[PDB]
Amino acid sequence: VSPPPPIADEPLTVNTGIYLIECYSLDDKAETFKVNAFLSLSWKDRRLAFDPVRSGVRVKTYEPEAIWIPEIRFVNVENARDADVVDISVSPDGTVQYLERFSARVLSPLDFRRYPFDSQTLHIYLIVRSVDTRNIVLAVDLEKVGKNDDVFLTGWDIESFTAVVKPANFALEDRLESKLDYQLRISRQYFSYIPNIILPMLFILFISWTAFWSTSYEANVTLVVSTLIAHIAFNILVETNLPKTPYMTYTGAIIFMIYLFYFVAVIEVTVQHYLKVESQPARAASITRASRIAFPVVFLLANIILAFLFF
Amino acid sequence: VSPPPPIADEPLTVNTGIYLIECYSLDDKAETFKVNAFLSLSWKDRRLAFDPVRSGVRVKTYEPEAIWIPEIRFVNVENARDADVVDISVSPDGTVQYLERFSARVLSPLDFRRYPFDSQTLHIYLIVRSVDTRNIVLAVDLEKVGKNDDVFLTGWDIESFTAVVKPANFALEDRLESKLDYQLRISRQYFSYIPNIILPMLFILFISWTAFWSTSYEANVTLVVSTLIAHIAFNILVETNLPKTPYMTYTGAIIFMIYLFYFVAVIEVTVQHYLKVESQPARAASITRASRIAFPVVFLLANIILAFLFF
Amino acid sequence: VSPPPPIADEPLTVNTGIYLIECYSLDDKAETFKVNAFLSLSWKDRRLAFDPVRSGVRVKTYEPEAIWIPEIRFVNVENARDADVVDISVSPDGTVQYLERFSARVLSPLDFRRYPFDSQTLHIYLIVRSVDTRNIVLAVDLEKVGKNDDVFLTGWDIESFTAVVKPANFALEDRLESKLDYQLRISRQYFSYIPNIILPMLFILFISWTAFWSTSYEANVTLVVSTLIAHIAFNILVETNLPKTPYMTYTGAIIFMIYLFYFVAVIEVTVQHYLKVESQPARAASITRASRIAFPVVFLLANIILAFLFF
Amino acid sequence: VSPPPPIADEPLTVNTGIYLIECYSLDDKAETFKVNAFLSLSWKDRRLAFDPVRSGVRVKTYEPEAIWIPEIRFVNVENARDADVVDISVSPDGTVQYLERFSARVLSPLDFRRYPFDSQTLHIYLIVRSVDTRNIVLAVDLEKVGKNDDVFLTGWDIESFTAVVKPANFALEDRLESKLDYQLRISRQYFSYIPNIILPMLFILFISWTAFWSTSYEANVTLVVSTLIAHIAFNILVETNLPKTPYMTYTGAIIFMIYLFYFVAVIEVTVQHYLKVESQPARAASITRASRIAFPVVFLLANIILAFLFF
Amino acid sequence: VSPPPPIADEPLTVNTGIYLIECYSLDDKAETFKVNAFLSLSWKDRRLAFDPVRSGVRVKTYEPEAIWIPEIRFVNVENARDADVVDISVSPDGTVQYLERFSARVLSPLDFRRYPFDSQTLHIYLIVRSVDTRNIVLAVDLEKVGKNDDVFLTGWDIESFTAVVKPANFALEDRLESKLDYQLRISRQYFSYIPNIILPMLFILFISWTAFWSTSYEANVTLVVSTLIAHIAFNILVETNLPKTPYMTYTGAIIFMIYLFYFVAVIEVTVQHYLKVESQPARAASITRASRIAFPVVFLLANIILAFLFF
Ligand SMILES: [Cl-]
Ligand SMILES: [Cl-]
Ligand SMILES: [Cl-]
Ligand SMILES: [Cl-]
Ligand SMILES: [Cl-]
Ligand SMILES: [Cl-]
Ligand SMILES: [Cl-]
Ligand SMILES: [Cl-]
Ligand SMILES: [Cl-]
Ligand SMILES: [Cl-]
Ligand SMILES: [Cl-]
Ligand SMILES: [Cl-]
Ligand code: NA
Ligand code: NA
Ligand code: NA
Ligand code: NA
Ligand code: NA
Ligand code: NA
Repeated sequence: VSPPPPIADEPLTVNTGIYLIECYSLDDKAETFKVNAFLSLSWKDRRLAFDPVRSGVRVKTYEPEAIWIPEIRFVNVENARDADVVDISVSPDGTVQYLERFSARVLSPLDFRRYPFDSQTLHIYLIVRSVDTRNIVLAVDLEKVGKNDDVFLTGWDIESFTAVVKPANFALEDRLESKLDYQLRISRQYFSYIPNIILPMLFILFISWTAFWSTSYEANVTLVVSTLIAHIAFNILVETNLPKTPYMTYTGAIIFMIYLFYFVAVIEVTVQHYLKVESQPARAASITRASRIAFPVVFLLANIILAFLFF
Repeated sequence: VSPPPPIADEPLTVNTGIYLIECYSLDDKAETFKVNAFLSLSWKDRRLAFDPVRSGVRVKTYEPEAIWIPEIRFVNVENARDADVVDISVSPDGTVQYLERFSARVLSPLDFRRYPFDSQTLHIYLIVRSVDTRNIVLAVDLEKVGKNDDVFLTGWDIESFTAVVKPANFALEDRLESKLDYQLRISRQYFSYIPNIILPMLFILFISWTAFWSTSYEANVTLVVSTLIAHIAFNILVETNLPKTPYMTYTGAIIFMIYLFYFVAVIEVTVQHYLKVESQPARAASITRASRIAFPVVFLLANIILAFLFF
Repeated sequence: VSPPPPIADEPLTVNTGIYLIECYSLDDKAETFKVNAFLSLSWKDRRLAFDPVRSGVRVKTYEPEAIWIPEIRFVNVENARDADVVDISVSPDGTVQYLERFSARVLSPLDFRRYPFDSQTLHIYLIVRSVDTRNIVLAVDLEKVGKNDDVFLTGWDIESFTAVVKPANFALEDRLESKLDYQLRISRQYFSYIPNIILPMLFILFISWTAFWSTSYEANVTLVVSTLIAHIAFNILVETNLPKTPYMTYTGAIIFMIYLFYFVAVIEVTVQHYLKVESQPARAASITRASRIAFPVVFLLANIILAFLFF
Repeated sequence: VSPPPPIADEPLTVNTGIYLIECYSLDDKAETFKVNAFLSLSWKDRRLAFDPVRSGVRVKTYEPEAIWIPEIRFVNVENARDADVVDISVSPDGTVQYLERFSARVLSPLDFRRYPFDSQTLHIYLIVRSVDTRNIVLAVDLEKVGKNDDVFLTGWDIESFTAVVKPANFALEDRLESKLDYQLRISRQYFSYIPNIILPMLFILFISWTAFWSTSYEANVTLVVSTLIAHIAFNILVETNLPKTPYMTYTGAIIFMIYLFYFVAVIEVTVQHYLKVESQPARAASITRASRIAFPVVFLLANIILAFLFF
Repeated sequence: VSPPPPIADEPLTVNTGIYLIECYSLDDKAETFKVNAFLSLSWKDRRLAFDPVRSGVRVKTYEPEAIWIPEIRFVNVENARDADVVDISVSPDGTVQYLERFSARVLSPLDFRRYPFDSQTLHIYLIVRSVDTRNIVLAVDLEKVGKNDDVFLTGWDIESFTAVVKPANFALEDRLESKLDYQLRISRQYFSYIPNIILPMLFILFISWTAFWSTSYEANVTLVVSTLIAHIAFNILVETNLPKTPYMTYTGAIIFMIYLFYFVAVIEVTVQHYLKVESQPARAASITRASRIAFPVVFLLANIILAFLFF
């Protein structure tokens, strides 16, 4: 089977549509998400034309192997989509109406800069490579683009699923390629991060600052070192569920900055002890009294600066 | 092969029924489960009708390719079901009795609000898309709905497997779609959580309260900080086997609330030391004596409040 | 191809045999194991009978598609077995001798009550569904049931692989089903648990009891709290390689009971300090001297009670 | 297609050869390794013989379906090999030269007794089951057995890949089976274990022995208990990357023996304190001075004994 | 179908060209990476030549089964590539232009010596085995070798994708094999390692050196031992995301060397205490004052030496 011949010199327009049934496994480390959807294609193949008076049927149904079907592929998939043809219907004029249900792992880079208060635009790129005989161009039938009301992506809010109607027509290996951009806009549900990571991490930091109301070096060492170990645990936990970024993230900056506060607290606790041993507790008392105000103030200002830079 | 023609203008009723053989791999983080079951379908095709006295046989067996079979799909599956046709039998009047054995990974959302004292209603949605020639409607043959007595879902109790007999008939991309809801009711076996997470978590908390019976700041710092670290370990262990929810869970609220008790214990231990150093042990003695009663009382009341809000 | 017709009204007996080649991946958490074996089937089909004198051959080899083969399935498998037909041979009377090599992931519940000193009976259930024309019954050819001498299941001892010769004949979806039980008896190699989990866990417990020969509350707090944290690590390690059981296990009971010993040691250490501070060291000395005998005695008796209840 | 008929009563010799292209994924816990190799088979089929003078051609190429090919299988594979036929060539005498490229996950038991200073002999067992018409025997064509110079098994040194030329001919289910043993000799690259596990583990042990140069019970308790916790971490790390063995391993013995040194150090530290409190520091000084020599000496001797028993 | 016959005795040149669409999953531990690309092949088959005047067409499209296609395989792949033929086009002279889209898991070794400041040269080896009729040689059509501008390998910078134009022609099992080397040059994005592993690791080390400004053995023991435990955590974290190398890596050497600094700090802290107890604080003061300068100086010099040896 060869492609449909042109009436004049026009390219073959293949109208497309993606209808998402399910959205799952959005992997941050992998920068991949899974989709189970309907792919609908429509083109005119005048060779399939029939008279329903003779045929006895107003619409003809064909098996995929029986007729010519345009080779529509996905650009950013891991492996070739698992597809199952739902229906192929030809009307008397030769207008084929193809429908398949597919599942694919999609590659969509994520921007972790504002994590976990980030939003993402996922992409599903449809492509068609033109044949020798005639050029194939993609189109969007907006009536056949959508998503199920029950589509739930765990820990994410699905904002919109739209298509960039104008295809990206370009040359590749001396043949015309027509690309289409299906954009799924999502925003992260940041709720859980607050009682599970943020607040537990701030509590262990404030516990370390209780060493500013203690004269016991032994207990202060314990307070600041133990809480530093708990912060290393939170740092590990956070970085394990995230890919290695060549840029600084919001959570990354905060986690890092907090290490400096622990370092300076160790220095303060050390300075205080050296002075007490040197029989200068009045000077040690001045530094400790200052730290009590300085540490929360500098922490609060630094966080205002960071939130301002990122958001 | 085309669909069976209507006698008048009525839609084609496809009677259905799922019989679960196996239920396994209920992944909480993924909100998926694996099922191995029998799918039974039945419809009338008058073109397949025959006289039993003339044909000598009462039943005719066909290969799937030989006759028309309705395209029944599952809405909430990761990938298309692995199916194997068991039998296709035609009665004299033309009633086809189809049976297949399938295995599928089902996507069904879970409500972790009352975890690990939660119950779930898992869903298996059957769907059929109408053809251009005639509309297809789904039905439930209750005689062919069920589950094996040996069906065991590890760490869960299977209550019931029923079907919502009235299908959800709706339009989708200008064609009628008939949906059916098969509901598997399960309830979590909470036993193991008590000696593995709950009681160890409460013991470490009560160990921290022994600092209210000690005047040694160094030892108190150790008691409260060490037990806090052990609580962080349990918090991590619990949150790793659960998805990030946009709502507060029961275990989530308790775990969080316990961090406040540790924070206040550090404050108390600090307050007591500041007073002893300031040569005010009588006032420190009053606060420590109060804490001894206050901490268990407030803990007990807070838990009553939480259990009331969540149950 | 239809099933063999009966001479009278007798059911068709399909003689079966499983010969295990490999046994691997026994997953405790999943309650599954993988098997690679030979499945041998034998039935009489008189339509396939021949005269060896005229034919010149004492046997006839057929391709699976050429003749009727009974649809034998496994009940407790994740997905349908990966099978490859080794040979199909017909004798002059029409006795077909089928042989295939398969691999399957078998779902089989485990009893962790006596873990890690437990024994298990793994199951492989063979099933056949009767056709409308005639009923099919399963049989066991004991000469064709066995296992390779080199079959090794990592961390387990394979005791026996036998078959329950009498099939479970029952109705399912208005058709007779004949089930067969192949039982693989295995017993866990408990050796490794002793130097890796048991003895380390007892050593850390005995280290906590050295606080009964110390008057230093600070050091005692450290001894009992640190060893408690190491016990939490051993509890987590053990529970991670085991499924959540609705019953108490032997290792589970011991691990749990040990938390009580840590709790009481903290209480003792606290009591001793309160008395020393209250200028009552003679009373503290009495309690500490008692604990030195009480703790090992109660530990030894509790363990005797537990071992008795579980074995 | 039937097997080649015998000239007399001799069995059919199928000459074999495995040429390793890639060796990867040697899983210690699973006792499996993945291979990607060439399988070459050669046998004489007189029915395929021809004249090269009249046929003009020296060799005839056939598709696998066109001629009879012996069913060669692997004994110790997880699932049946992924094979792709490279070439089938027939010489004028009728000698068939088959070549396929395969990939398989091989099950081969490992001996962890001398780990991580262990060597292994991996096995690839080739097998052929005789047909009713004639018996099939395997052979090794040493000219067609080898490995690529670039074959790299991560963290292992590949010593040799040879074949045990004499097949294991035996009866199985009343038919002759001919087995061949392909042995891949490898030895573990132990380098990394020294700076990552061994030396860190010895350093933490020597840190615990600095308590023999301290009179501070509080500090000694900290030294011995903290280092014990770090040893538990290393024990967990090591045992997680190894299967549960019914025998004692070299690393297993050392790790275990080290727990005894920690236990005895706690006892010494406790004994020293009890004496100092009892106003007997001279006796405590004698024991502490003895321990300083005893602990390294007994450690050094115990290790000599262990290395002797294991090597 | 047989290969194209030679005009003289020349080998058949198959021009090749890989165009990368996607690069993902670079696993360091596994030394693998996944690729999704276009494979283009071109060869002259005179049997397929035609006159464009008589035929009425300038290009003839064929199905893969219709004509002879050279068996091109990848050397370093886990399993055989997942391929889908895009187009096969024949010009009047008989020049075939083949195009397929494939996906493969490629096994390419990595050099961790300079990790995480390392660069790698990934390899894709194309191979062809000569047939008995004629020899096949590979070539590179540089016009058809490239990569998409959007090709992103997470945590890596893609420098270039080129091909070694001269094939590696060699004998294998008495047949000519022609190998081609496609080299993908990448360099690691080291940014994230600095705030996540390097700086936290240096901070904990500097915290341990505050024991040189303290006379409290108890607090010093705590400072040096706790920070040592945090270093063990960072060593474990680093080594888990890396394979076991038979050579020393840059990060490996630093991590190891740091253990020596902790060991010597314990020795210093111990020496200081022994002297203070022996009523020699003046000598202890000299050693502690020396350590304050020695430790940072030796650390800085050792690091200069290491960076020099590795870069
Ligand atoms: Cl398509
Ligand atoms: Cl695709
Ligand atoms: Cl169907
Ligand atoms: Cl489906
Ligand atoms: Cl079968
Ligand atoms: Cl099956
Ligand atoms: Cl084969
Ligand atoms: Cl195989
Ligand atoms: Cl190809
Ligand atoms: Cl390939
Ligand atoms: Cl050569
Ligand atoms: Cl050649
Ligand atoms: Na087609
Ligand atoms: Na059909
Ligand atoms: Na059949
Ligand atoms: Na064949
Ligand atoms: Na071909
Ligand atoms: Na301490």
